[PDB]
Amino acid sequence: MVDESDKKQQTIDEQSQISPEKQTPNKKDKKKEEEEQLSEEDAKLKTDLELLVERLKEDDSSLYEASLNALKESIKNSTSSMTAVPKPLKFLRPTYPDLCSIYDKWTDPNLKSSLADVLSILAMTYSENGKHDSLRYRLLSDVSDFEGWGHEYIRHLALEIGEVYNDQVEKDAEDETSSDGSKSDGSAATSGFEFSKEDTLRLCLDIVPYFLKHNGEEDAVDLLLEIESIDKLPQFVDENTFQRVCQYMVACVPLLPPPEDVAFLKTAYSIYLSQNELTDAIALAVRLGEEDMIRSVFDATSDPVMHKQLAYILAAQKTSFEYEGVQDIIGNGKLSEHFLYLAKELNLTGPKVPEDIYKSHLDNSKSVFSSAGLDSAQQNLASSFVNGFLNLGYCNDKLIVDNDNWVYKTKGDGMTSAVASIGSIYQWNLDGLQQLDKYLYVDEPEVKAGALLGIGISASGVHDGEVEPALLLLQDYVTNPDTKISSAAILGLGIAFAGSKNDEVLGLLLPIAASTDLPIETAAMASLALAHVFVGTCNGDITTSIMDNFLERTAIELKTDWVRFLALALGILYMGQGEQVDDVLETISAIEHPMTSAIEVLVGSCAYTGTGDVLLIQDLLHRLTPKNVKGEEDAEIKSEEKKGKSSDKDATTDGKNDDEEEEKEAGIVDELAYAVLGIALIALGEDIGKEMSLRHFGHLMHYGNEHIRRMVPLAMGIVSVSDPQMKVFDTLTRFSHDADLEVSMNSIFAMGLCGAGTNNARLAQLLRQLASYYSREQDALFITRLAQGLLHLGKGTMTMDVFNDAHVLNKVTLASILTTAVGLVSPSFMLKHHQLFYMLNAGIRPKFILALNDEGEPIKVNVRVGQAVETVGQAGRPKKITGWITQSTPVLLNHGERAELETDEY
Amino acid sequence: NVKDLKASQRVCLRSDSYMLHKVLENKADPLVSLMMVEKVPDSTYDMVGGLTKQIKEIKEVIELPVKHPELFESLGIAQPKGVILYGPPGTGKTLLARAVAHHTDCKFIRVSGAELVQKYIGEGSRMVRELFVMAREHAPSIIFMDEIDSIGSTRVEGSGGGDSEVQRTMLELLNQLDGFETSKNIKIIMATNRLDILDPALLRPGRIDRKIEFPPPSVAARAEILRIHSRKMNLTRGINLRKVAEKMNGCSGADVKGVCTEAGMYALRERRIHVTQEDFELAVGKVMNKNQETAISVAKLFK
Amino acid sequence: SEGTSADREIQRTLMELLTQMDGFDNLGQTKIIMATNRPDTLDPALLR
Amino acid sequence: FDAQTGSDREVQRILIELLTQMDGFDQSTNVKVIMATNRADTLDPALLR
Amino acid sequence: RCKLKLLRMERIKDHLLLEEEFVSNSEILKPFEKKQEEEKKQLEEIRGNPLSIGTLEEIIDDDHAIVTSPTMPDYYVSILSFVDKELLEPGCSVLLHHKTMSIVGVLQDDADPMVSVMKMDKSPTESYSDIGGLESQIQEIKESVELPLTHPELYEEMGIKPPKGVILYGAPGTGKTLLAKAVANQTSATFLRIVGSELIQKYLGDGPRLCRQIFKVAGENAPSIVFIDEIDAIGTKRYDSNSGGEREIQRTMLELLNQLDGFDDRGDVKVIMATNKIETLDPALIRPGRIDRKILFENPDLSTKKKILGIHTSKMNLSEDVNLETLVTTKDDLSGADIQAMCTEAGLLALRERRMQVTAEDFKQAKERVMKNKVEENLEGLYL
Amino acid sequence: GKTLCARAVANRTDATFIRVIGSELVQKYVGEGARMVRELFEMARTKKACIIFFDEIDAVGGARFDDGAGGDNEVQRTMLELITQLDGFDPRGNIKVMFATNRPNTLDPALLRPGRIDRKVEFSLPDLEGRANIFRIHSKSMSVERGIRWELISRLCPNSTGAELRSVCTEAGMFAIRARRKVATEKDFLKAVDKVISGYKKFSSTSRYMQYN
Amino acid sequence: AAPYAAKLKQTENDLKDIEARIKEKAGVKESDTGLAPSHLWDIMGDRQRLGEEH
Ligand SMILES: Nc1ncnc2c1ncn2[C@@H]1O[C@H](COP(=O)(O)OP(=O)(O)OP(=O)(O)O)[C@@H](O)[C@H]1O
Ligand SMILES: Nc1ncnc2c1ncn2[C@@H]1O[C@H](COP(=O)(O)OP(=O)(O)OP(=O)(O)O)[C@@H](O)[C@H]1O
Ligand SMILES: Nc1ncnc2c1ncn2[C@@H]1O[C@H](COP(=O)(O)OP(=O)(O)O)[C@@H](O)[C@H]1O
Repeated sequence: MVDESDKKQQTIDEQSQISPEKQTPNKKDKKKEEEEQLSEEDAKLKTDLELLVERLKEDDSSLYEASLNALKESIKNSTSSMTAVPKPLKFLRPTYPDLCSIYDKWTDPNLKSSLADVLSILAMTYSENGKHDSLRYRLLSDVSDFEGWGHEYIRHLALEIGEVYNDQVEKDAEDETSSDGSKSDGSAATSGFEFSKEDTLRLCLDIVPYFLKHNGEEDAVDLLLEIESIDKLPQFVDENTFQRVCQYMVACVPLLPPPEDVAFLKTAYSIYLSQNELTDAIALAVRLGEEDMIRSVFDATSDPVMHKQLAYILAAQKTSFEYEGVQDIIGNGKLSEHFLYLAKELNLTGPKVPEDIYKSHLDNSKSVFSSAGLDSAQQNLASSFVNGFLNLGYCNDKLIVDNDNWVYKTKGDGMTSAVASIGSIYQWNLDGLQQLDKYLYVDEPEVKAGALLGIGISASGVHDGEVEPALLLLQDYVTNPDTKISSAAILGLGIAFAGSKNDEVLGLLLPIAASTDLPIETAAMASLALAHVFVGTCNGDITTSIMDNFLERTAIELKTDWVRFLALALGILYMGQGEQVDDVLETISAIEHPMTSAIEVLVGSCAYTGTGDVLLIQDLLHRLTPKNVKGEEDAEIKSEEKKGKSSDKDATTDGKNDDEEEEKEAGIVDELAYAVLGIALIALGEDIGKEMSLRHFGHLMHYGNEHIRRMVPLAMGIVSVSDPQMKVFDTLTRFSHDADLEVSMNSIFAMGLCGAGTNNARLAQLLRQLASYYSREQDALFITRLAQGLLHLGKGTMTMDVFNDAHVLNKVTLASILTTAVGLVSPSFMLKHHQLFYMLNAGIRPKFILALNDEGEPIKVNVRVGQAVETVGQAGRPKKITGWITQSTPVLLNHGERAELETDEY
Repeated sequence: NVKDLKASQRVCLRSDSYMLHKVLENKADPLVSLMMVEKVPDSTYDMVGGLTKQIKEIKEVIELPVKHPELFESLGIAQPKGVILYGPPGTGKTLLARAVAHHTDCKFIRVSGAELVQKYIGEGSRMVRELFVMAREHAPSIIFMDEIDSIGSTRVEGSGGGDSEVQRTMLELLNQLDGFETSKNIKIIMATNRLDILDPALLRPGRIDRKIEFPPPSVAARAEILRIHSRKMNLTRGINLRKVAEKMNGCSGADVKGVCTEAGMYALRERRIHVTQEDFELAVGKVMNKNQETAISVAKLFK
Repeated sequence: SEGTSADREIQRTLMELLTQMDGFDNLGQTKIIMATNRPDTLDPALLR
Repeated sequence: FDAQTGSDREVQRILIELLTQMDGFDQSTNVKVIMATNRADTLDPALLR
Repeated sequence: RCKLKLLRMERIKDHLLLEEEFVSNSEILKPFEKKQEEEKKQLEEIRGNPLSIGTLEEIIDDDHAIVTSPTMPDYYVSILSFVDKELLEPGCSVLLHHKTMSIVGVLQDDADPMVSVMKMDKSPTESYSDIGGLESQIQEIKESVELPLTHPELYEEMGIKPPKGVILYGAPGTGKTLLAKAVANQTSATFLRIVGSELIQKYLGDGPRLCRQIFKVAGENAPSIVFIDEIDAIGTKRYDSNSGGEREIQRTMLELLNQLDGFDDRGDVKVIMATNKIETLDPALIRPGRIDRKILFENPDLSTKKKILGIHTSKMNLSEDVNLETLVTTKDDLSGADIQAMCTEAGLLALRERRMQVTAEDFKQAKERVMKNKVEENLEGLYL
Repeated sequence: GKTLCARAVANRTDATFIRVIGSELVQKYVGEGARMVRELFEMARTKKACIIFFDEIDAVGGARFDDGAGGDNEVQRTMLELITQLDGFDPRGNIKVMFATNRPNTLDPALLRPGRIDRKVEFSLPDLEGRANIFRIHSKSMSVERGIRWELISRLCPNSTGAELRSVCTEAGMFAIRARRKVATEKDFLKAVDKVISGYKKFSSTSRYMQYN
Repeated sequence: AAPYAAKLKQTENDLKDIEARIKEKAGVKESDTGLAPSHLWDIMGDRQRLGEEH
């Protein structure tokens, strides 16, 4: 440290720690006297650079501060940075660290502030040279180790980040602001940013998201594509690149409300497309929900290869996975045109092959019955629905149904729902139609109507490839003028096709849903069906639905139930979009009534989805307001008010649910809670309001996909035994279902205690019984999620009928609706060319460790489990493929996706 | 109200129903009860000096993750657990642990096998966790579990040290203490006469990672302890304390404090203010004679 | 007093006798006749 | 000490006051307590210090 | 962007939640105003102030009870007003009325400084694969500890009673300590951890009350996993010999047999015991069905130690210089606590430099210090 | 299943069961536990149709002997308090008395006099028929694939406990779930017989009773 | 350590909510013994409380 002169080269370094003699006196004097001596300075630049490098190792603040103190002055005091024009410009390389030594190494508040501004200007001017890039680089990849650079290099990088962010907030931009003093754009800093990005991508990760999003343009993202696609395999593997990308969309997913969010995720899709794996491509294309992006990946395998190859099989698998059936319709018919084989290809895309694999899983799952043996009165009705609820999905319980004794003892609305429950035994199955047919041609109209509902449920697993579509059966019934018959028919058609908006299905539903002049309560199903059809894909926000809602309000207000169902139907219709839904909020609000205000708060949730924090706060001010106005005064109306209050509560929960899914998974723990206080609250907000918030909570959890499933449903449940409306229990169980018999051991006991214990009304008893059977599926047959499963950010289309029903007080009429509850997840199996129905091995992981994702890419250690197991729910969801040791390579990466495994054995 | 009130805070009561009046202007703290009742000061490194190599070893491993645990976080290193100070008694093993406590800004909790410190639990097999938890409250702290490893004489056949039995309880806790409220700052400063009489499960892999031997004093180091003591006294000029350190040979840091005291009791008898160079001929001779009269038959400092 | 509490009850009462027997409390014309059935039970400060 | 019974916590509470008043008592022209003990195995580590 | 994505969702949600509950405090009281509001008035007047703490010795079924107060005087009180007699039963601390003593309710209960050692304040921040390698003798500790809590389904198919207990045994440092705390993070049910050195006490009678307690708390707050860390410590640790000794060791053992099992029919108390003195236990302890699958660990083999050493060097700064595989060569059937101490000691060499880098040179040097420990309490040199 | 048939008999008789742990009878100070035993027996005399089940009275019930400096004497006060209540100066008026001892190796000879413990029943190891009976109570309770031998599994085993046969099933049940079988077959039962036996030898599970008092 | 350090502060700031929430949740909290059938027991046990036999 101490000066020991020029005795050897080692002690020259020690000499310049206190006072440099080759950077301070000599150089300073030289610059301030002769200008022939500019030639001597130029040679001495190289020497000066070396002395910095050697003393980088030294970290002490005092011996960088004082040493380079008079050089820091010289910039404006003696040199003035223009006494020899080029020469000070190219000698700004040693002087730039001198400024940083007062910024970061020494902290003097007055100078630390002031010289930040100076650093920005000189960074820009020296990046013209392109040597400011090289200045950054020697510290980014390092040459020496010291604590100092670890705080310092960031400051250089921060100059760029500063200005670019400021141009959005303050419209004036450029160097007009004195907060940077550097121009925002122009060909002098733009080339600096590109070069900087290159070095920082290789070694770091830091400044790359700040730059793209701060420009605010998709253009920034499209520059990124170029650099990364080079890097895809030689620099590092495909996998490392995928983890590098998906996050541009994810940190900044929640962080894109509609117009930006779509434009950024377009680019990520394209990056994946460019790279080797098309498997990553399909996942992002589904995400966007655009028809256009789906087609391009499907075409990419199908069209170029003339031969059948792997390519046709692979295309069919990829589109099959979404059980919305949106991909299914689009992908069909290309197979027909090409014509290698119609028979294998068409079946494989359709959900017909999913019926067959279910038999293999079922061969394992068998049957254990537990259904209620109660008969007579309302207890007969309870038991007969319960049988269907335990045998959801493909199950064989034919003989019990064929005993027509208990069937005929149902009465009223009970008959309709009894036949509907029979259909859920043969849910997702071609056979089952036979049982329904018997009743349909005999007795009163009530059994005829219930048959049509059951056809709907059964037709879910078979409606593609022109193999017994739901359309075929149900068209005749729509024609028939009876209201019960027609209403039942169009409900079942919507369920079966789900998100598919095929020409025949859509166009049948197109002239209708436009009569509401005639007062019919069960014409809720008119719009309700059409709304269900629309979800799963981008929405036209159809003019048929918007018109009829307004017309209904004009005609009637007597049937409170009718207008409440209608309001929800609009909000569910708009799901699958958010850009266009900003427009329609205004359109609805054009005509103003207090009744119309009820509709608006619902539609606000969908428009504002993919952010909600302006939405959240809004849906809370609303809650306060009823109380606020009566509150204010001391210091026909019935229908309008009630619609008003209820809509808001539903809207609050809905807003939260879509928001929690798409974006960061940690926050989910709290979002359930935004409700616990919401509930305590409403249970608190009005006497009337308490009734609504109870029911909403259960579907909050199911939609939101809470991590915790043990504590919160059970605890809430106890309080709500005392409280009226036993429909609370039904909504809790749809969440609790999980992976069956993990969560659900506690659930059956807890729900069973209140139900068995208390009988004081057979009406109250009925709701409790149905909820219990729903929760469990024998021998872990299937799971239900609201989510797609293909994306865990995703949201289904079949589960939207579940979400609808919790907005109203319980009714016998509502029981008919509740039979439908579709939303199946398939169990993965390793496929072959002969369609092998067994998985070899898999790893399951309860909790992803990887803090290189939210989703957590499944690691490679895992816990090993056997063949032919259901894809586990929460606390099992990350799933890695074990097959690599046995000479097998997955073709279709599976992370705990719905998607069936496919392997190529070598 | 209840949010102006808290546990172990003295309140005034108006007693005819016991209706809370004021918070009191006092507060009890239980950790000072223990610390006082034992009684120990704190020190600096100018009251240890002369085993200046030792101060370097302990400042590395104890002081530097207190001031800056960040460095360790980056390296990725699980910071030191038990750190053994051991050597002949009185060589300022104890005064080093004190000296570090002032600098590190820790409570110097001297533990010593006492149960007089306690009157609310009264054993250390139910006060390992409570001891750790006071030190967590009044964080940071340096827990000086001084295990002498000779206490009792059925307890050394019985466990190799009954103190090491409690040491074993602490140290096992200590293994997952990497995060639970965010890492360590409650250090295990352990001490002993050697580690050949410590249980070999206290010296198992990864459990003890820095081990500090302390020698008897140098002749340069023994002069530096003498010089500290001379600032309390009033000498006569011309007395070299490098001369005194060479009259002595010591074998512990214990010997030179009693040389300094004996010269001022000899000057006390004299009835003159000054300390003279002749007092130090006799004094050096009184301790060196004392040191040999407990080792010719291995007689204790008691009957 | 590595036993029970009984044995420090013994100890409190024993210490009281010693200050009496010889102390700044002095005796007197008071005499101790101590009858015991075995004297090597005793504490040796009661053999004194 | 036991200190698991009410009667020991009485013995102790007096000894804590001796020690505390002995700290108070220092740097005074008094001679700090003369005390005798029969044996050296009733001392506590803090008393003997 | 990978940290941020997590943060952006989770923070904003904790800020909203907090705000929500402030506006909401007032709102609690609004759905009532005489429906519950009135009820509250009625209870209070009954209670008055002070509510005097008693201790309930026993109940009598005629609406009365005998309390003994800690202030001395017993009282024959009446169980009247706002009280269930099913929330009464020996050991309760009760609220008495300050004129005539009636039990108005039970709200007070008071925790022990021994249930404070037992009960843990953490959830383990480390999780599994921090000593990983020997990862097939770990599915004997996750098919009998983790899994019958997680799935009842599997053991319902086969029927019968599901698993009960494990004894972990082997060399020291071979992961036993971390095994127990790594299954407690995954299950998330009440994790008790007690040292065996605290089960040995220097006072009798209290020994058995402590051991009898651990499983009684355990069954109460079921499910529970009780880690008894070190049950090798029951015959090697002992203080005095006249309130220690044989007698005290035998009695604590005897007690522990009733608890596990025994006649109690307590709660779920899976047991995890670490040991290496397994033959200083009873034949009614290492009895089957209080041990089910028992796990033996020996020292890792050469290719296992490569799993171990790559866990430990991920947290450290690396270079292309560092070579793991030659560190493996040197060690030969040694503990993974040995291997964990070389990596901990290698950053001690970094700290000593004050250089932030870790090199191949730092790992080899601390390997020499680790091998010094092993063969120098040895003094034979070459096997005599 | 020493204590298992006394849970079976507690189902059948429906008398009061008052269970004692012998290590529960020892307290901090001596003669405290004297209180406990005396009082417990007199509460049971007032009680009409009751059974006192003496579990695990291997400590507290042990042999009396002299040490002349022990700490065993203080424990042997409560050992005595058990004798003096059983004969009494009055008889047991419907108190049926079980004593459960692991060990007859050490016991009191006046807590094992033959007029107050009356008939005394040695419980034995199951026979080659007796294991077959036990293991049928245990596999009738398990789902197994029919056509098996419960005789076979007993032969394979040496002279052994049924507490092993309760764990032959359950460990075979874990080999059941790893194969991913709802059912249990012969093959998994073989692995399990090997598993338990190897462990028994390694330690010393049988023909060992430990203690001294 | 820029990229990480920012998150580290933001985590601390977050913790400050969790404490505050424990205090607001506990400000308005109620507690019971035995609820609804022992509201009835108040009618009765208040007549009997006036006497002396306890
Ligand atoms: N497989 C491994 N991977 C990572 N760390 C390991 C592994 N094995 C052991 N360790 C580490 O070694 C240290 C001591 O191990 P642990 O306490 O878990 O087990 P043990 O065999 O009972 O040994 P001991 O009781 O003597 O510490 C801990 O920090 C632990 O995480
Ligand atoms: N002979 C048997 N027949 C049937 N089951 C048996 C038999 N022997 C033991 N068992 C099993 O062992 C289990 C526990 O035995 P239990 O605790 O009742 O026995 P014990 O002979 O008193 O031994 P200890 O008292 O030392 O535990 C019983 O529940 C039962 O499943
Ligand atoms: N390094 C030192 N500098 C000055 N005086 C010292 C030094 N070490 C020991 N002493 C003196 O010796 C006394 C005995 O040392 P002490 O700290 O009690 O010992 P131990 O090593 O046994 O913990 C001290 O109180 C002090 O007076």
